[PDB]
Amino acid sequence: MVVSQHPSWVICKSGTSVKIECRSLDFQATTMFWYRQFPKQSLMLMATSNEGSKATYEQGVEKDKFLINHASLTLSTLTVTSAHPEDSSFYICSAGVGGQETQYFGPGTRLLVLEDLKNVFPPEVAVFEPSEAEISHTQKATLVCLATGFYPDHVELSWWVNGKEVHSGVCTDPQPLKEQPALNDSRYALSSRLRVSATFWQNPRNHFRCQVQFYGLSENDEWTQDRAKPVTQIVSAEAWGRA
Amino acid sequence: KTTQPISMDSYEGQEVNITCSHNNIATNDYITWYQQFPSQGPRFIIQGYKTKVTNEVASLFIPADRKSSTLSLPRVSLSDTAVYYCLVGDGGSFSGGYNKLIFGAGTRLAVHPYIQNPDPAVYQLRDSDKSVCLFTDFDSQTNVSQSKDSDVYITDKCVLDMRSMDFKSNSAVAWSNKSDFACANAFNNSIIPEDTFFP
Amino acid sequence: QPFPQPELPYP
Amino acid sequence: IVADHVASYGVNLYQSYGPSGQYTHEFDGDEQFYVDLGRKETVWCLPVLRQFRFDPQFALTNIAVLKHNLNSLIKRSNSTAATNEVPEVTVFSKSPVTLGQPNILICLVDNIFPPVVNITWLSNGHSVTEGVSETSFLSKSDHSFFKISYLTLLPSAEESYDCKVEHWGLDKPLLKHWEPE
Amino acid sequence: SPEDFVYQFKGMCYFTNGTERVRLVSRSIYNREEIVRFDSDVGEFRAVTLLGLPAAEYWNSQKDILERKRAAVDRVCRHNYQLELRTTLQRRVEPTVTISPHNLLVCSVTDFYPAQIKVRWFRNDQEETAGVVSTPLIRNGDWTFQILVMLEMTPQRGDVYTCHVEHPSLQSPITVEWRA
Ligand SMILES: *[C@@H]1O[C@H](CO)[C@@H](O)[C@H](O)[C@H]1NC(C)=O
Ligand SMILES: [Ca+2]
Repeated sequence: MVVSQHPSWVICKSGTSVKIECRSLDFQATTMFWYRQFPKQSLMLMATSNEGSKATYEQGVEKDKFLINHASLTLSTLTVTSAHPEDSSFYICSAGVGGQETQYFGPGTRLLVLEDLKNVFPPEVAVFEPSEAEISHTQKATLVCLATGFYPDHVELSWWVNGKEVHSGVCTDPQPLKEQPALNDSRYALSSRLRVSATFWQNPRNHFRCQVQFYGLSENDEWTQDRAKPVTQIVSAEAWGRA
Repeated sequence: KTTQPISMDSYEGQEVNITCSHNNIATNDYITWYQQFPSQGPRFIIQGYKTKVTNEVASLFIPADRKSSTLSLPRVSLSDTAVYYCLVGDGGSFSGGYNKLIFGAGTRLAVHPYIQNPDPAVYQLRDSDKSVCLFTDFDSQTNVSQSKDSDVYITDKCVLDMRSMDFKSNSAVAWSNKSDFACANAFNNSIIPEDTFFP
Repeated sequence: QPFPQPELPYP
Repeated sequence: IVADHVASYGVNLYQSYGPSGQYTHEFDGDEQFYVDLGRKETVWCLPVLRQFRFDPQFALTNIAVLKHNLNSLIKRSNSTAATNEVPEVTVFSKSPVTLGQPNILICLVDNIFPPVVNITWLSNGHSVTEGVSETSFLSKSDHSFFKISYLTLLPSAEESYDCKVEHWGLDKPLLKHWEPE
Repeated sequence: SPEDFVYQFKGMCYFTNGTERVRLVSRSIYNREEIVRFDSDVGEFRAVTLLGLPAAEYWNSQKDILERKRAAVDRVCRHNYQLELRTTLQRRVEPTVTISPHNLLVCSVTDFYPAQIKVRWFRNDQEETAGVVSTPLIRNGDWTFQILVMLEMTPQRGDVYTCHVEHPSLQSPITVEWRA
């Protein structure tokens, strides 16, 4: 049993409505649920739905703002009417065969609502070659990457060796640190490491590239600022081996 | 509803046993467990009623009185570092009954490598000018601390697995544009061990 | 309360 | 199959015709309750059982599972519909006939498949709608059904009653007559 | 007569020796044909028809469903039976006995619960073995029953015929006699 959620990452202005789709992929969802998780809190049930109708919302949360359309035995979409910075949360949906005991959770959608998108900026990726002292002593070379100055932290870091993605000897921080925790609109910073053999790095034919996928304001998102548009881009840094 | 430990920190290849406490459990209630990774949806591990359950991921233990339950993981791997949620209930009105599944705080588990031969050292890596300090090959008992200065940035310790030689090692990165900042003073307020290399 | 048993979906 | 007491928790039904659906709970043959999918409420056919509560939401979702399951089986069986069987009709009183005292007439319709029937009470060419009640389609070991229709009445010398049963398993409608004798 | 496709789910519970023997059998039917079933004695979904096979293989593939269905013996059957012990299994209705005549003699035993009854015919303190015809136990629906026991005979002056009826609600059998 596998459940998918689209979009994965979402950024919008205050007033914009966001459609989060919940889909059943290798089964037919008898009952589909909706959950809401805040920064450092547990999961909270919003509503329960069945084809065709209708939603069974829980408590303290209006249905004027949250709209669920469980039509189809695999589809159920949630709409957030007139988005407010309070709504900026992690949204996860469930699917069963059916009921809460049989439920299987989706990947989750990270929502971010802003008054204006002037705070959004893409990361500045920088890759650092390992010191000769490290290679001489440990007989291993650690390629350190650094992503700096990005808002929000809606980013995916990946290591690539000779045009192919590598997952062995890779380390990345689970949480990016704030560069200015004193300010509410503080830019984030994330670093990653890649370890390879001393003989593997000292070879010049091998190519090492740190790749950072950024998700930002795209399609219909007004940009009047003098600086470049911070659209969903892939900022990357690379360095070749040396003896 | 339920009470389970706040957090646990264990070494690789050790049996981890999280205990859920539910004295007020109803006759027709399920013991369900979820594994949440940051930041994604929770993974359904195991579920049971009155009898002992066995999964490819873990194993559930339920005694006769049903006052408590224990989730036992076989050999914890570095990948098992997650939040483990314990839930009691019949699934609510849609199953149907009074007892609806509500998410508790959950046990924050963290798994650590076991380093039989540590080699603590701070290395300076330069770009392909700006440089960064690397505190690596240190034991899992050695802990890093955040910086006091706003211009100095220090990252939390993380473990990298190299399955090519079954080699594992801890690592920490630090950087600052402030004059003057050196790698000999970078991890001094952590505090680093006495057997550390500084070139 | 009387507890029932549910029917599962067909593939 | 051999047991002192047997119960169905519950008797789930869904058919293409209508489409119609039925949810019941039975013990030792007789019906305990039925859930109305329309008004979304549980109705108990016994007063001593009214003390308990059964949420209708389960029947509502379970019938939606049988909606998909029936639609799944039509594709699998290359469209194979139910075989219209012969319904057995019998009309009798609940208690011994007393001209003064009241009585309840019972029109038992057995061997019903598919569960689609029209039970009508007739008295002097006129149809009777006052003092009528019908039990829900009750399950059988041969996976068919039986339905009971009641009629509260005070017997009389010139008053005669009939039970018209309309089914797809009949060439002509069945009518069973009754007289107080 | 239009085409009708019927699907049934009978999640049945069986009981013997009070609470000593409980057997859960949940079966799925299409149309009047039982395609798949789940017996508590086997502990797995087993197909009856080829139409049952794709569901049974899929439901036995998922380990989570197995644990919930194995629990249904206690979660459904054993739990609900405790409620029955206080209501339905406590229901007792005394029957009404009436003999109507002559060559024919019928004993009309009306309105009683539970279904267990033992009605006998006697010809002057002597139990009649042959010449007795009984209608099947009639379910009235409204949790009451009735049984019509007829007895063929020959008339003689001074001969009394008695209808002996045994029921759990009755502390002693009813002595209803018909004089000739
Ligand atoms: C029952 O009566 C309705 C209305 O006259 C009719 O359309 C339907 O065909 C009848 N059903 C049966 C089983 O005769
Ligand atoms: Ca008595």
